[PDB]
This record gives sequence, C-alpha cells and structure tokens, in this order.
Amino acid sequence: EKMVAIMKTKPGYGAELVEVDVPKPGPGEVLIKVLATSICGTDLHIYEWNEWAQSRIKPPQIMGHEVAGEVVEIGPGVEGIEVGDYVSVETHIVCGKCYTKIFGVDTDGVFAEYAVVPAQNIWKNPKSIPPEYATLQEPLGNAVDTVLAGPISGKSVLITGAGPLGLLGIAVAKASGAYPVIVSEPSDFRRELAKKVGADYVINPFEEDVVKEVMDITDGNGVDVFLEFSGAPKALEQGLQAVTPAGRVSLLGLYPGKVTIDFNNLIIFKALTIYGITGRHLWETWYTVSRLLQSGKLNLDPIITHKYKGFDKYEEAFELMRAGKTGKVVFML
Amino acid sequence: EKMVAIMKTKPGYGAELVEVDVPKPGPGEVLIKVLATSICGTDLHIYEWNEWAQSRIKPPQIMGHEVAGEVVEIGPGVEGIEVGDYVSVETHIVCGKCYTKIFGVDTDGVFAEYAVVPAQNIWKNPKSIPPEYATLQEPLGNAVDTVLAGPISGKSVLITGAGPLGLLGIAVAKASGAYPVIVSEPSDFRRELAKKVGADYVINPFEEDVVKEVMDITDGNGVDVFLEFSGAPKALEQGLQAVTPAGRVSLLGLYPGKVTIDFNNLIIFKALTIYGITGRHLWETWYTVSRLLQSGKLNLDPIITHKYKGFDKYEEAFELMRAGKTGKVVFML
Amino acid sequence: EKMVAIMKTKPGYGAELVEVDVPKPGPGEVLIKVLATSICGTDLHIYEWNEWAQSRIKPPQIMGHEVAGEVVEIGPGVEGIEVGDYVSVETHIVCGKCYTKIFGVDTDGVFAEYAVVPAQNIWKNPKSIPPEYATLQEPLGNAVDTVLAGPISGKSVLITGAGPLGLLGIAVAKASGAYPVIVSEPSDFRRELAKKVGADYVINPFEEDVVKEVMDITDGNGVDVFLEFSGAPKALEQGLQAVTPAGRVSLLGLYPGKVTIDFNNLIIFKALTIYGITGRHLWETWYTVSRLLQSGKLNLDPIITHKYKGFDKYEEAFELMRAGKTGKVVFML
Amino acid sequence: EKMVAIMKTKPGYGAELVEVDVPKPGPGEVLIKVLATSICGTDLHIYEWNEWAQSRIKPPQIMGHEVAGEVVEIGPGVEGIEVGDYVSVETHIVCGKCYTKIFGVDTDGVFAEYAVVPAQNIWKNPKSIPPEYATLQEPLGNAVDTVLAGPISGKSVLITGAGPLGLLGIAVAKASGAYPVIVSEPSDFRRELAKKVGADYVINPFEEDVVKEVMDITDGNGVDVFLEFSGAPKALEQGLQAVTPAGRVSLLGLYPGKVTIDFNNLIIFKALTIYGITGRHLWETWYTVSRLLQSGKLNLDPIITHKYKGFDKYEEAFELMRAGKTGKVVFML
Ligand SMILES: NC(=O)c1ccc[n+]([C@@H]2O[C@H](COP(=O)([O-])OP(=O)(O)OC[C@H]3O[C@@H](n4cnc5c(N)ncnc54)[C@H](O)[C@@H]3O)[C@@H](O)[C@H]2O)c1
Ligand SMILES: NC(=O)c1ccc[n+]([C@@H]2O[C@H](COP(=O)([O-])OP(=O)(O)OC[C@H]3O[C@@H](n4cnc5c(N)ncnc54)[C@H](O)[C@@H]3O)[C@@H](O)[C@H]2O)c1
Ligand SMILES: NC(=O)c1ccc[n+]([C@@H]2O[C@H](COP(=O)([O-])OP(=O)(O)OC[C@H]3O[C@@H](n4cnc5c(N)ncnc54)[C@H](O)[C@@H]3O)[C@@H](O)[C@H]2O)c1
Ligand SMILES: NC(=O)c1ccc[n+]([C@@H]2O[C@H](COP(=O)([O-])OP(=O)(O)OC[C@H]3O[C@@H](n4cnc5c(N)ncnc54)[C@H](O)[C@@H]3O)[C@@H](O)[C@H]2O)c1
Ligand SMILES: [Zn+2]
Ligand SMILES: [Zn+2]
Ligand SMILES: [Zn+2]
Ligand SMILES: [Zn+2]
Ligand SMILES: [Zn+2]
Ligand SMILES: [Zn+2]
Ligand SMILES: [Zn+2]
Ligand SMILES: [Zn+2]
Ligand SMILES: [Zn+2]
Ligand SMILES: [Zn+2]
Ligand SMILES: [Zn+2]
Ligand SMILES: [Zn+2]
Ligand SMILES: [Zn+2]
Ligand SMILES: [Zn+2]
Ligand SMILES: [Zn+2]
Ligand SMILES: [Zn+2]
Ligand SMILES: [Zn+2]
Ligand SMILES: [Zn+2]
Ligand SMILES: [Zn+2]
Ligand SMILES: [Zn+2]
Repeated sequence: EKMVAIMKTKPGYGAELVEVDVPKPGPGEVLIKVLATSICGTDLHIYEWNEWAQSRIKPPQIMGHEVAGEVVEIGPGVEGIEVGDYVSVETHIVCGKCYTKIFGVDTDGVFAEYAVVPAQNIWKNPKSIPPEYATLQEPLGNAVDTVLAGPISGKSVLITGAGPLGLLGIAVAKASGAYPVIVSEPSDFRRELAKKVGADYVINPFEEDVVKEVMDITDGNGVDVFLEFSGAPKALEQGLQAVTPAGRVSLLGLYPGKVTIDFNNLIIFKALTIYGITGRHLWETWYTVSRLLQSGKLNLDPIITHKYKGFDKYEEAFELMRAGKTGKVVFML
Repeated sequence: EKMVAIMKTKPGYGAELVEVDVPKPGPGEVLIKVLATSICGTDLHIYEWNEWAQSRIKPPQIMGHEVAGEVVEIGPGVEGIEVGDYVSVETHIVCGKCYTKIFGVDTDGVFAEYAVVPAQNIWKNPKSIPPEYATLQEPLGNAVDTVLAGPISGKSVLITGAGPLGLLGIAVAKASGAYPVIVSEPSDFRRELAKKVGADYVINPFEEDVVKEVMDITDGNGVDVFLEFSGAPKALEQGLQAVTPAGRVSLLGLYPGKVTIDFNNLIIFKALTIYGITGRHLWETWYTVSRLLQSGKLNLDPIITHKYKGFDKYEEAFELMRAGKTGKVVFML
Repeated sequence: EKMVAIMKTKPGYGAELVEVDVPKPGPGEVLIKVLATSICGTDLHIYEWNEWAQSRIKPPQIMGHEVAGEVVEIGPGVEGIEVGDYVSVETHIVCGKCYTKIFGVDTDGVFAEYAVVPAQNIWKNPKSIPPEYATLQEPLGNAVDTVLAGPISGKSVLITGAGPLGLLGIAVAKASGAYPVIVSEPSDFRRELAKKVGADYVINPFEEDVVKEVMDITDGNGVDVFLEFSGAPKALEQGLQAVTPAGRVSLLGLYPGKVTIDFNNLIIFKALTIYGITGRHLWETWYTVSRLLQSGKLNLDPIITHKYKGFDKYEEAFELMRAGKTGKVVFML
Repeated sequence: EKMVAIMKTKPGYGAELVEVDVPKPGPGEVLIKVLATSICGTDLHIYEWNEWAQSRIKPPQIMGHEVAGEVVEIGPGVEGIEVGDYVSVETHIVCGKCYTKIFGVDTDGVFAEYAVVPAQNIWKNPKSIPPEYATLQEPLGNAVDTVLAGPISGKSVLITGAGPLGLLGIAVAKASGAYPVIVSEPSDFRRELAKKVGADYVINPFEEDVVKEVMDITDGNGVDVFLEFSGAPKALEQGLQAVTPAGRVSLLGLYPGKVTIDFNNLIIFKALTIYGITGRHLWETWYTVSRLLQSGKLNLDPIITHKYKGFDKYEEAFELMRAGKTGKVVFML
C-alpha cells in the first residue's frame, strides 16, 4: 500500500511530492489517517532550507507536524488508544528525566495520507471539533500559554504582531474576556485579518506612533497586558513603554539577535512581571485549548485563509506564505 | 426643592413613598441625580424587616444602594469629580486603618431622585454604558470576585444557584471563556433564565442527581471550578463532590447556619483550593467590571426581568422578588 | 542469603520479627540495603490492625515505608541508578494516566535489612545528609507541602497539633522565616518538644483559651497563617477563628468524621484561602525537602526521640507510640 | 530650641553640619526625636551632587531618610499616634489617586536630632527592636521585595552584588530558608561581608567564571532564583545564563544605561519569570520586615560596619562610602 507525501528529499530549496510505503506502527506507536494538516513557520524554514534547517533536518524526511487524524492501527504495547479515535498530536517528545526531539522535525511528519505517532504524544479530540480547527491545536497551545500566562478577563491588551500566532492570540484573548484588545501590525492584509478575528483597535506602526495610540485608547494609563507575537525589536520596545506600571508581559516572538532595552525605566521602575513563553506541551494547555474550541468562542474562520484539497498544490501554498499573504494554510484530505 | 423617595419610615414591614428635601452635599460629598437604581437582596431584607434589619437599620432612612447617576453638585473640598460626570457607587465605606459602614444600609440610599454620596466611593462610568447595566456594577463586582478568584478560561464550571448573583456569575464566566458552564437551580423560572444568559447545561436538583449529571458531562473527571451562589447546604456538599481533585472552589452564598461537611474526603484528600468570597470593594474589581461591560460580552439583558419607570410601583416590585419571580429589578428615572 | 524483617504475618494485632530470603530486583526495580527506617502513623494502624488496615493490608507483608538506604543491586532495564547510590523512597506509586498503590502498604516495606523498590520511586540523597534525617523525607514532604502551600516568611503562624507531622511543620516554618510560630498541643510531652524544635509560643488547649491567647500574641489581628496538624474538630474551629481576615489555611490533619463549621463568618466573611493538603509525591517537594535538609536549618534532633539499633525491640517501639510518648522513632542498621 | 543637622546648604560637593531651629509639626504631622539614622546610596549622590541630585534637590535641605525615632510631639488632626511611640518612616509619599514626593529627597530629612514626619508615613516599631536595626527597615523592605517576589524556601539562589542591599538580601534569603545562596561580588571586603552574613558560596567574578561556578555548585541545573543587586550589565547576563529553565529572576539593581541581552535563548526559550523590583512602600512589606527583625533570624551585625556617635564625623563617613569600605553606616544619637 502506497501513499502520497510532501517530503524533503535532500538538502536545498523546496520539497518533493512523492509516493512511499504506508508506514507500520511499532512498539508504543500508532498509525493515523490524516484528515487535516496545517503549515507552520517551522515548515517554511525547512522548505526554504535556512541556517536552522541546514543544521537539524536530516533528509529524506516527511514534513509537517500539525494534524487532526483518525487512528487506523495501534502498535504493540499501546493502551488507552483504540482504532477509530479522533486525535491530534503534541510535537514535543520529552524524556521526563530533565530537571528532546520534535515530531516532524527530527522524525517523519504528517504531510502525508498516514503517519506514525508515538502513543504518548497522542491527544484525543471530541468528535464535535472540525478537522480544520483541530489541526491548529499545537499553535493554539502556544497562543494560550502566551495569553493566559496571567489574568486577562476585563484587562486591556496590546498585541504586537498579527501573524498566525498573533491572530490566534487575538482569538484566545477575546474569548477570554479581554478588552480592549489593541493590535499593532504593519501588514495591511494581516492587520485586516486581526480586525476580522476581533481586535477592538488596530495600529499600523509604520504610519502611526504605537505608544501614543495606546495612551489615547487607555487614557494615559497604558495596557494591563502586553503580548509580544512579532519578534521585532522595535515592537518589544514599544510594548514595554505602553504597558501600565506593575503590568504583565508575555514574550513569545523570537528576535533576529540580541536586543538593547532600557531595563531601568521600562522594567525595573515599572515593576513589571515578564514571562518568557515557549510551548508548554503538557496536557493542561491541551485541556484549555480543547475546551475553548468546544466553546465556539474562538473566531478561527478568518485565520484559515487557505484550504487545499490534497497536497498537490503544496508549492503554491509555501510561496503564498513567503509572500506573507496567508493567515493559516490547511491541507484537507 | 423636593424629591420623591422610597423610605423606611419606621420599624416594621414595607416602606413608604414620600417627598423630602433634596439633600445638600457637605465636605467631601457630591450630589448625584439618579438615572437608574436596582434592587438587591439586602434591600428586600430591610423591606421585610427581618432579624438582620431589625438590628442595624435606623429609620427613617432612604433605601437602596445600587445606582447609576449623574453628578449635579460637588461639596466643599471635593477634587477629581466634576458636575456632569456619569457615576456609580461603591457601597463599602472603609477606614483604611484596619489590619466600616455600608452606603444605603447605615446611611440614606439611592431610591430617590437625588442622593448624597461620599466622594471617595464614587466610580466614574464611561458614557457608553447604559444606566440599566451601570447600576448592576456592585452586584457584578461580587460575581467577578467569585468567578475570577482564579483561572477560568477553558475551564469546566459548576455554578449552584441562579439567583441574580448566580446569573451574573454565569454571564461573567461565559464572557471569560469558561466551558462548559453547568448550572444547578431548582426554580423553573430562574433555571430558564440561566439558560438564556448562557449556561451550557442546566440541572434541576429536585428532579435529578447533580453529581451524577456533572460526572456525565465531564466524563467522570468532575469540574475544574465550583462556584457556590445559592447558600444551600446541600449545594455546597454536591459541589465539593463534583469538583475535580486539585480543583478550585469559590464560596459566595451564605448558609442558614453552620454546615456539616466531610473535610477528609472532599477537601483534604482532594487537595482543593477554597476561596471564601465577599465583596472586594476595591477599584481593581471595578476596573474589571467596567471593561467587561464595555466589551459587550456580558449577556445581561435576560437578567433584567423588570424595568419600572419611577418609584410608584415599588410595592409590586418587592412582592415579585419575594415570590422569586425576578432576576434583577431596575427603577428607571 | 537470609535477612531479618518486621512482618505482618497474618490478620490481627502486632507483628512478627522473622527471617526471609533477601528479595531479588526484577525489571524496573532496584535492591537497597536499609541504613535507617522510621515509623509512621500508618505503620501503627497496620500494627494495631484497625478498620482501615483490616480492609487494605494483605498479609504476609513486610511493614514500613520511610527509609534511607544504599542501592546494592539494580534490576533489568534500570537506568540512571547505580550500585552505591544513597537513596530514599517516594511512597506514592502513580500511573500518570489519571486526570495508585502505596509502597509499604500494598507492597513489602522497608522494615528489613534489604528492600526492593520500583526504580521510578527512588530519590537520590546527597551523601552529607545523615541516614536518621534522610529517612524522614516523606513525612517532611507532607510538612513542607502544608507549610509552604503559600508565603510564610515574616508571617505569624498558628499550628494546631504537635505530633510528628506538626513538629516537622514547626521545623519547616522556622527555617522558612515564620514568626511568631504559635503551637497548640494538649500533650505535655509533645508541647515541650514543640518548644525545643523552635515554637515561639506554646498553648495548652485544655488549660487555656486558644483564640484568646492567639489574639493576645497578635494584638487582636489574628495569625496570617493557620496550619492544621491535629485532626481535632475543635482545633479546626479555633484556627478558623484565630486566622486574620484574608489569611491562609492549610489542612493536613484528618478528622474522626464530618465537622460542623460556621462557613459564613469564619471562611466566607473572612475571605480566607483554604488549601486541603495531601502528599505531593512529586519531585518538586523532594527538591525543597533535600535543600532544607542540606541547609542545616531544620531543627530535627528534638523530633527523633527514639533511635533503636536493629529491629529486635520493635514491640517496645510501637507501644511507646500508642502511649503517645514519642516524636519520631527510627531504626538504625 | 536649636538642634544639630547635616544639611545640603547649597549646590556643590559635600554638606554642612549646622544648628537650626527644632521644627514644629503642623496639621497631619508629628515630631520625632532621632535615635538612629543610616546612610543610603541616595544620600551619597546628594552629597557628591551628581546629575541626578543636580536636578531634584532644592537646597538648603536636611539630608537623610532612614530612621528609628521616638515621637515627641503630634501636630493637629493626628490620630493613632501618641507621644512616646517608637517609630520608623516609609519614604514614599503616595497620593492614592494614581492608576509622588520622597521623604528626605523632596523634603527635610532625618540627619538631625529631630525631624518632622507626615503622620501617614509613620510605622510603629516593637520596643524590642534595637534602633540600629530599626533604621534599616526601608532598605530591608527593598531587599524583602526582591527576595520574596516569589517562593524561596529550599530554593538555590544566585545573588549578584554584595553592596548594602545585596547584603540585606543575603540575610533575608537565609532567614527565609534559601539554600544554597551563591553570591558574586568583586570587592574583597564586601565579598567577605557576604560570607559573614551567611552566603553559602562566594564568587569573585574578576578571577572566576560565574556561570561555571554556579553550574558546579548546582550540578549543571542552574539556580532556582537569580536576584540582581549590582546594577552591572555583565552580572545581569551571567545570572540569566545561570538561572535554571522556568526559574525566577528579581531585578533591583539599576544599570548605567540600556543593556543588550539575548532574550531568545536566556528568557524566552528558558521560559523565565522576571520581576522588576522597586520599593513597595506599602504596609505589607513593612509587616514582613518587622516580623523578620523580631525573629532574630536576620544576621545584620556584619552589615553594620560603622556606628558613629553623633553627626560630627559625617565627612569621614561619606568618604568611607565612596571608597567602598562600608556595608551600612549608622549615626547613633
Ligand atoms: N517561543 C516559542 O516557543 C515560539 C514558538 C513558535 C513561534 N514563535 C515565534 O513567534 C513569532 C510569531 O510567529 P508567526 O508564526 O506568527 O510568524 P510571522 O512571520 O507571521 O510574524 C509575526 C508578524 O509580525 C509582524 N511584524 C513585523 N514587524 C512588526 C512590528 N514592528 N510591529 C508589529 N508587528 C510586526 C509581521 O508583519 C508578521 O505578520 C515569531 O518570532 C516566531 O519565531 C515562538
Ligand atoms: N459573601 C458575600 O459577600 C455575599 C454578598 C451578597 C450576597 N451573598 C449571598 O449570595 C447568595 C445568593 O444571593 P442572591 O441575591 O442571588 O439570592 P437568591 O435568593 O436569589 O438565592 C440564590 C438561588 O439559590 C437557589 N437555590 C436554593 N436551593 C438550591 C439548591 N439546593 N441548589 C441550587 N440552587 C439552589 C434559589 O432558588 C435561588 O434562586 C446568598 O446566600 C446571598 O446571601 C453573599
Ligand atoms: N492529608 C494527608 O495526606 C495526611 C498524611 C499523613 C498524616 N495525616 C494526618 O495528619 C495528622 C497528624 O498526624 P500525626 O502523625 O502527627 O499524628 P498524631 O497522632 O501524633 O496527632 C497529632 C497531635 O494532635 C494533638 N491534638 C489532639 N487534639 C488536639 C487539639 N484539640 N488541639 C491541638 N492538638 C491536638 C495530639 O495530642 C497529637 O500529638 C493526622 O490527622 C494524620 O491522620 C494527613
Ligand atoms: N529599583 C529600586 O527601587 C532600587 C532602590 C534602591 C537601590 N537600587 C539599586 O540597587 C543596586 C545596589 O545598590 P547598593 O546600595 O547596594 O549599591 P552598591 O554601590 O553598594 O553596589 C552593589 C555592589 O555591586 C558590586 N558589583 C559591581 N560590578 C559587579 C559584577 N560584575 N558582579 C557582581 N557584583 C558587582 C559592587 O562592587 C557593589 O558592592 C544599585 O544599582 C542601586 O541603584 C534600586
Ligand atoms: Zn506548528
Ligand atoms: Zn489608528
Ligand atoms: Zn495608510
Ligand atoms: Zn516547539
Ligand atoms: Zn505542544
Ligand atoms: Zn447590592
Ligand atoms: Zn438534566
Ligand atoms: Zn420536571
Ligand atoms: Zn457588602
Ligand atoms: Zn463593592
Ligand atoms: Zn510515613
Ligand atoms: Zn499560655
Ligand atoms: Zn497546667
Ligand atoms: Zn500518602
Ligand atoms: Zn511523597
Ligand atoms: Zn534608603
Ligand atoms: Zn571560587
Ligand atoms: Zn585572588
Ligand atoms: Zn524609593
Ligand atoms: Zn518603603
């Protein structure tokens, strides 16, 4: 039995759409049939084959890691998982000995009709959640950990960056009672998506003064919460200036390099609480994500800008991403 | 200049609708013109004149404490407040020396066309918030402190009691991303109001087994959060049984007397976190309430079951309350 | 090769000192040579063979669970543990699937010269910690989770109950900067031990009014923290009355049955934070315990009232415990 | 009646020891007789008259702000304070309207035999606390807010900087159960003081590799808590590298200017919690400080390196400070 897969055949740009054997689940593994799979920034780096990918990816290897699938076969030893289960996957494979590898980065991914998954990284989904939303749970998890690092209901918020993560952040913040949610994004396309998801105010940082606008919106008090989703040094500076004294900051975005910041006046004298964010990858975050999805309060439709039937148009998909003309791209099978 | 007022003229049942002089604001006080004022359980006790009222109320005295008004005159010394300001009032008058008196309980209230208010208890409202909603801010504050005593977004919740406070609790929980929100209320009328506000599931405790139903809804895990809004001993027992181990409980409801509870198995062995709730009455809670109101996410319309024009039908209003046929009653001026 | 062991041979009172084969470690297990082992309340119940033991203990079975030992042999599969390692044991054997069995309760214990231990429940000890202190880590863990459930440095504290757990609680609280630490204990012997460990004030509840004394010590403010280590209904009532409004309570002690408490005035109106405590049994607590032991700040010497060489005098040990004439009893090998 | 005072007579270096009228307390003020007063970094800047002082100090003005005194006269309106009360002073005079001025910076200080103090900034001291320790409460408050920003008992700690604040930090951390407490300080004199206060390990950053040493002490895990008390850019970098992933950081030290930091790897990928610290100046911190002082657990003797009788040798005192040959200097009256 053969299957179609988007694979990084060798070092270099792009990828190849090929047909390989349907993998067989070994001890502690299960086989899932892919229903939907979405593309992430990490996948784009592997595609473009940058410095990062050039040092960690070992081709040939199937790409992708975000998925919504159905278990079709369970390997030896597996317990608690049955054929027919609707599932998604946690990408971080931890060892549990730390004081490890990433699914779809150090192993074959889910951009194929079927995929092998370690049983321990399986998350069961309620049948009511559509595949196109279920596949966004890993990214949603990062957004949830960023937004909910502290209290947010009835709090004013400044979100810098409206890429897919920032958009998911807006959706989580609004569903969590945040108001007003202010979003700064230079891209016209993404700034408009932010508005559609639910941003109460949007700011174009290349045409307006972010801090001034925030001060106007918050009557000079600043925002209670600043969430950094862009990775732009300037945005970090602006948010630290815009956050109210004793406010909370969550940093998810990754910068080009080191950043030069006025710690004395913006962090120390303002007595801020700053949380560095990276994926929890523990079930607690997944429980929160699942419930928010089941609640119907997450306005995700505007975020899914592209839905492809099959993997055939993969090249077009990756190109649209590089051109910054996408929110979230999903492959439907 | 005279004004109409609902006043507790003397000890006994009921109250009198009279006309008295429009009060004049003294040092540290301001005069507000009432736009809307709502009735609370405390007001009903003063009306019925029970043991509690019989020991603290000193008639004659104007009733009521929940209000939305406009400042028409500022007394001597007052700073930061100007004529024309749209405001609401914090009822607890604290001393700031503790490690005191209640507005509308130990002083004249707001069930009149005008009312004198200590400047320090004034809260300025954004002009966008309608009077009928602004007057519910004190009760909303109790609901916010109960619901938001801990994390709630993407958490399952059991609310026992759907009286006005429980209804406001449901509205706050839903706006805060809680799901599913399960409400137990024996009253058919109020149980239906709960559904209209936004309860995901409702339970009639006199016809169903609360714990069983919760277990069914949560697949045997129990709820992450239990909020007690009824004051019924049985409900407290049920919630403690229904809450997941290591879950959180917020207790607002007041019981008839002491309660007998299995601490060993329900609290200690389940490692619960229990918060006793009573009104914050500090600005932080008011900031949260104001933002949630401005967000438009609080489904308050179903809670306001009665809107009276003027105070003339006050007797009918209080009677409907005793008959348990109301959510929140508001007087519009 | 044979070894001496204190074993519950059959249903009934007492136990037998016998000689059995030195167990052999199977897959995922290791064999430790016991250096020191201490007696706990649970062991006494198994000895006395009460209702609880009569329903869970399946004789014949080696008693005891608190230990400090040295690994002498590692079973198949075991990684991270080498022969010669100085270790202690976590008693709760969890499954990791919950939203299980207890070492020394549902399995052979450590009251023997050698004992088999699941590798996953092994905790490595720094060689600087003496065996007689290392064996008290499980009980210390319960005390740490109770005392440190919230902030405690520079906080006033009321501890009810000075049994071994309460004594360990006093030691942890003092090492953590608590002051003053007030201890209520009716037993003259244990009340004196409390003073020796480091209690700043002691109260004899059968001769004095606990709440009055606390109020005198705290100038009418009450204590910031109330830790219940007795399991006595009256003590729970007194602590809830003695704790300052908005204070914190940690409940570890287990009551005879249900308790009748004034929730309205003592918990709700005082806006308390109540934590039900039961053993963490996760590494975080063990890390805290280990560091506190290494710090030399825990005054444990007064708590170890009896040190026996070998198991021969086991009957005398258990009897002294029932007579309430002990703090902590340790068997040295 | 005249009194001696250390006063900044005019712009420029140094100060003058003069005799002026004993001030009289006006409305809301009280007069205290100084028993002990200590010198702070702020006082040294006013003495040296740097850019900061050159822009905020308005001479003539009495210097100093840290004090332990006795109330000798109460002004009009004052309540709750009686002649004979042993007190200390909170330096931050807040307005309570914020979403202001500093005692001893924008007003006459306490380096005189008597001083006028706003009643609201008075803190009553237990008579058991010696004047030389009571006068260190404001600085201790900064140290407490830094150390206790999060949990610390049984946690490993790295403190960078052993100036007076860092020394007080070490004393608070040890009294709070921290272990091991690692201190990095280039000054031989201060590094030795750190050891005397109670540091478990000391590091000379100009002769050793701080991170390497921390890794050796913590077996490659890093410290649970990093407290920055130096204000040195390099120290901030080292602590962020030395703190364990998901650890906590408290920043009190103020840097020369902006700092360039690797946010991606040290804060974001390590999921740190960072607290910017500046003085609480609210009673809660004062309550904690007072109890820790009453506990006798703070090893403050080594920190007080100089005790002067009277103000006569003020010039010598300030010079010793600039030469970095002091811990804390106290004037005894
Ligand atoms: N810490 C973690 O664990 C983690 C995990 C995943 C992704 N990330 C990071 O989160 C960030 C967002 O990732 P993404 O997938 O949405 O990528 P993205 O490429 O879509 O970038 C986010 C957005 O920032 C916008 N932006 C650029 N300069 C800006 C400025 N000055 N102000 C406001 N917005 C500005 C861009 O136009 C873009 O739309 C990245 O830095 C990514 O590397 C972090
Ligand atoms: N702690 C505080 O600071 C504070 C402040 C205000 C009000 N309260 C209390 O909050 C509670 C609710 O007040 P409210 O104004 O909404 O009053 P309410 O009279 O409307 O009572 C709440 C609801 O509980 C329902 N109920 C009765 N038995 C029940 C059961 N077994 N299970 C579920 N529901 C049951 C009643 O039918 C009613 O609709 C009261 O106990 C009130 O005294 C507490
Ligand atoms: N929740 C958990 O996970 C857990 C785990 C272990 C032990 N425990 C419980 O912790 C408690 C203490 O256990 P222990 O081993 O120290 O037992 P213990 O028998 O030594 O009892 C504690 C002390 O309470 C004292 N006491 C009795 N009445 C009192 C009163 N009115 N006021 C003050 N003190 C009073 C007794 O004299 C005794 O010294 C028990 O209830 C035990 O069952 C709970
Ligand atoms: N944020 C606030 O509210 C606040 C309030 C008061 C003081 N402070 C600041 O706290 C800090 C400490 O003040 P202080 O009075 O103890 O002053 P201090 O002059 O005594 O300086 C602290 C110590 O840092 C040491 N140091 C210098 N470079 C170092 C390095 N690379 N590694 C380790 N130690 C190094 C110095 O030798 C000195 O002993 C300062 O930056 C001060 O301005 C902050
Ligand atoms: Zn992804
Ligand atoms: Zn704009
Ligand atoms: Zn434009
Ligand atoms: Zn990741
Ligand atoms: Zn994940
Ligand atoms: Zn009310
Ligand atoms: Zn039903
Ligand atoms: Zn029915
Ligand atoms: Zn109230
Ligand atoms: Zn209030
Ligand atoms: Zn034990
Ligand atoms: Zn006594
Ligand atoms: Zn006696
Ligand atoms: Zn246990
Ligand atoms: Zn344990
Ligand atoms: Zn100072
Ligand atoms: Zn060294
Ligand atoms: Zn040297
Ligand atoms: Zn200051
Ligand atoms: Zn202060």
